[PDB]
Amino acid sequence: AYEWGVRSTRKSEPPPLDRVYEIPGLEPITFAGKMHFVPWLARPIFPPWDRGYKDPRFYRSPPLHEHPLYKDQACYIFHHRCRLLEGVKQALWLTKTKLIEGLPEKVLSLVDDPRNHIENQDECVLNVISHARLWQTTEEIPKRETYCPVIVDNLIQLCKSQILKHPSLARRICVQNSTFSATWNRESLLLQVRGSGGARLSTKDPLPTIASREEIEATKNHVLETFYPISPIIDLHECNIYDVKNDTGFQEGYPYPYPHTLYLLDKANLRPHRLQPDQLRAKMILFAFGSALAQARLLYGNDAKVLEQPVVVQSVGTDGRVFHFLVFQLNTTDLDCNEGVKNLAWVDSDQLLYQHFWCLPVIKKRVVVEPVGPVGFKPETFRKFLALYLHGAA
Amino acid sequence: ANFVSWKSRTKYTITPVKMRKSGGRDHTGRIRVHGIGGGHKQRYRMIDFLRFRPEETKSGPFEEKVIQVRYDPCRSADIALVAGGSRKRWIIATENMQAGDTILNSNHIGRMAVAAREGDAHPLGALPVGTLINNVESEPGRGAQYIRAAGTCGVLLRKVNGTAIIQLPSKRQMQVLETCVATVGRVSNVDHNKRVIGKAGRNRWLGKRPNSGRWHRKGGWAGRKIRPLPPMKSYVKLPS
Amino acid sequence: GSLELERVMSSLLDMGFSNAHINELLSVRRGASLQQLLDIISEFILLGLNPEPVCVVLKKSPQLLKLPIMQMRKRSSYLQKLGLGEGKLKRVLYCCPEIFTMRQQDINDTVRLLKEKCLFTVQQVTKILHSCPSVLREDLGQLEYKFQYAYFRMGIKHPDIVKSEYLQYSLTKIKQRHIYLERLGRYQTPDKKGQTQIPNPLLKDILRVSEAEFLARTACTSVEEFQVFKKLLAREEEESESST
RNA sequence: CAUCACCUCUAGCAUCACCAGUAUUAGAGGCACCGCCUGC
Ligand SMILES: [Mg+2]
Ligand SMILES: [Mg+2]
Ligand SMILES: [Mg+2]
Repeated sequence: AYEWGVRSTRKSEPPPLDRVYEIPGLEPITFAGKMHFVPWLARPIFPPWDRGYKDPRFYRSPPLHEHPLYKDQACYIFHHRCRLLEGVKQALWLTKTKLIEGLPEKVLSLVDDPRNHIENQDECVLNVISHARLWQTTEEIPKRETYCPVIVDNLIQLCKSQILKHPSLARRICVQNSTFSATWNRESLLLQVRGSGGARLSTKDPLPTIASREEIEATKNHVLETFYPISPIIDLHECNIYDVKNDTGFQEGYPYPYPHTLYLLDKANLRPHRLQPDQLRAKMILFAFGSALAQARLLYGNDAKVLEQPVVVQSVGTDGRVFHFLVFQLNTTDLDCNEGVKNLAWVDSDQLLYQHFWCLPVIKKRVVVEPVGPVGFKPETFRKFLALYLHGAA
Repeated sequence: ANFVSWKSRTKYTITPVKMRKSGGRDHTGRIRVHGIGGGHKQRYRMIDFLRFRPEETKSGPFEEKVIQVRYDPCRSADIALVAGGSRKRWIIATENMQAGDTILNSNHIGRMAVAAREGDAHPLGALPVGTLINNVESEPGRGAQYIRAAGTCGVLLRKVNGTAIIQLPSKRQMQVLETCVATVGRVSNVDHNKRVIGKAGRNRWLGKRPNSGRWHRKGGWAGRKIRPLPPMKSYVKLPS
Repeated sequence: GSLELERVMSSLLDMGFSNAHINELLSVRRGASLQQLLDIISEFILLGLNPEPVCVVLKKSPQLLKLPIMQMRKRSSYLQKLGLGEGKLKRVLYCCPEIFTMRQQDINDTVRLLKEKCLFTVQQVTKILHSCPSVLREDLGQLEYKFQYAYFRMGIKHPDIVKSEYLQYSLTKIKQRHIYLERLGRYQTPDKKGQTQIPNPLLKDILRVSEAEFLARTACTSVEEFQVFKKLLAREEEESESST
């Protein structure tokens, strides 16, 4: 085959040893005693050298097989930088869940009455969008790495002003720089999810179950779709140096142990660096599954069976303009087999908060065609965001 | 000159690798090929011309699903991103290839011929005679080097005693072993030669510089002078 | 034994050989090894030669079968390299059966002389070899003199030489017919610009036409007069070689 | 002068230019788009 790397760019072969070394019983005369190179003397053979002390600035790790946490069986790690090839379809198979389009009726019924709506809700969301993309910084057109997080923090802050109507919103906080770990098997495949980044909405009370007992038991007839020839572990970090360990991210005694909602941000200026809408929802499902799986293992031990009290974890993923909503319910912890009880996941895809934003007026032939401000604002999108935040408190 | 080739990467990846232009200059720094310089910057996308490359943990025939067929600046033809198992790699796309199609890569030579599908990779010993082929290799394990350009296609003229005659696009016959892996069908961008540059500016966009302005009286026949023999030297030119 | 006999007949069946030819191919060989016989047969098939011409050429000369396997495979690679293949090689074989036996450098000098000394195009070289296979047998010096005679003294350009089959004809008859026409005044040597006072007779009229008919068409001279010229020209040519 | 367009010539192939390319390609040249007419 065609080898990669031309021989000129590779390290050159060391010069052939002087023929004085090939004669037995003959000590070569080298320049090792002069401590510098000369052409008319033999090249000495230096023995390998060790520093003799530990220096952090010049440390060299031992070979990979010498690492203590080295296992022959590979463990596939999914993190924030993993981009699944099949998107949701690949994420559904790893987590052993059934996809349900649309948010649950109970969640959406919370904001169905006008009593739970925010006063001047339409105006408040427009000012949040306008501030994020126009008024935020001195520069005329802020980059996406700037307004993507701000536009979400303000919406959470806007939804956090409803404590007057609902006193139950005082039992939740927003944790930043939170991580979690979750390990399980899928047909003799050791998988691990290490979520990080974004906002983790924590609550003192677990989210109530969404699906009834009969609805959960109806998942046994459902069969996971396959995507041959593409392997389920494609685009995953296959690492042989790992540590099987479950971690909820917090030590025992944390006042807010139960995760409520995970907020994921694709704050990348470059389009290639931003996850696709199909891939972003795949990241949400695995992180929602990973956060819920850690709670199940922490509370119900490290066994594998159908949970008596299924755990519900929500997730909202946004690109700053397009919003994705997910409600994941963990119904089982025995994922090795493809049969039996399967988890449920309610997903809303491609929810536009606004079609486009003009940071400058569009003047054509001295006529202002498009004024500054959002275009195609949909207030219905924010209602879904508000319903998820009001879940467990109404 | 302190010239170091950009072709230093040793691990295959689908990530576009930034490459630096040469301008027709060799490692010494002097011009060795004229008319090369400038143009739009390009990133090289490594192409796996060995279609039958089973994974480390796998062997034998395997299948790949096409993800996307896109434009490649380096080559005339288009390329396709395929995924087989747990890996993704670039291959040369055929004329009829779309996102979602499934291609087959095998090294099996059956007793009888098999239905040849465009884009699939089968050995020359299992392909019907006359079928258009592309991306052929001289010997097994060598990799595709011939019939790479856009729209090019070879002809399986005959197969005798474990060897096959391949008609190259230049209408020249080539004899290679029947175990060489080839791709069925033509290459993408069939109408590539039907393009019109339009203006002299677009040739400078492709990294091609204008030809020398010197009037070269030399040529294939004009520059080379047949030496007249002494008997024929008298009749070379006659006044009129 | 049985398998060797089975594969010989089976292979010929695969290549479309007639039943009569298969039996003849066994009769053609004289002590040749069975697999070596197959290799010689298969090598000709590799070059695109049809089974019917394959039997004919092997029938005339059995020396092709008794050849090293390496030499013919090396030669067949060289034959296809220069543009000889199916159809074209058929003409060369019966006209020049000595092509396989002759040394490689003998062919190399012949083609290189045409390409470099004679400045013939590679496309034109293949046509000459396909049409005129006597070039290989011809000596390099005599061939080079024949080409430059038409180019300079006659004024014929490269494309016309290839198409008119000029190189196949004997040099002596070219001298006799051309010089007689030149002395008759019917043929005018092109000047530096290439113009001619009178349109020169076409090369097909000069050489392809028979001697008796050639005189009537263009020379307009009796048979007896031309005979005296040939003896006169031969004496001049004989003195020319001695003088030089 | 260069210039798209056209035309001629050369080349069946890899680990420093051409090229990490493969005759719908590359190089060496002529002419100066296109359209009409013409050689063969
Ligand atoms: Mg030019
Ligand atoms: Mg010029
Ligand atoms: Mg000019």
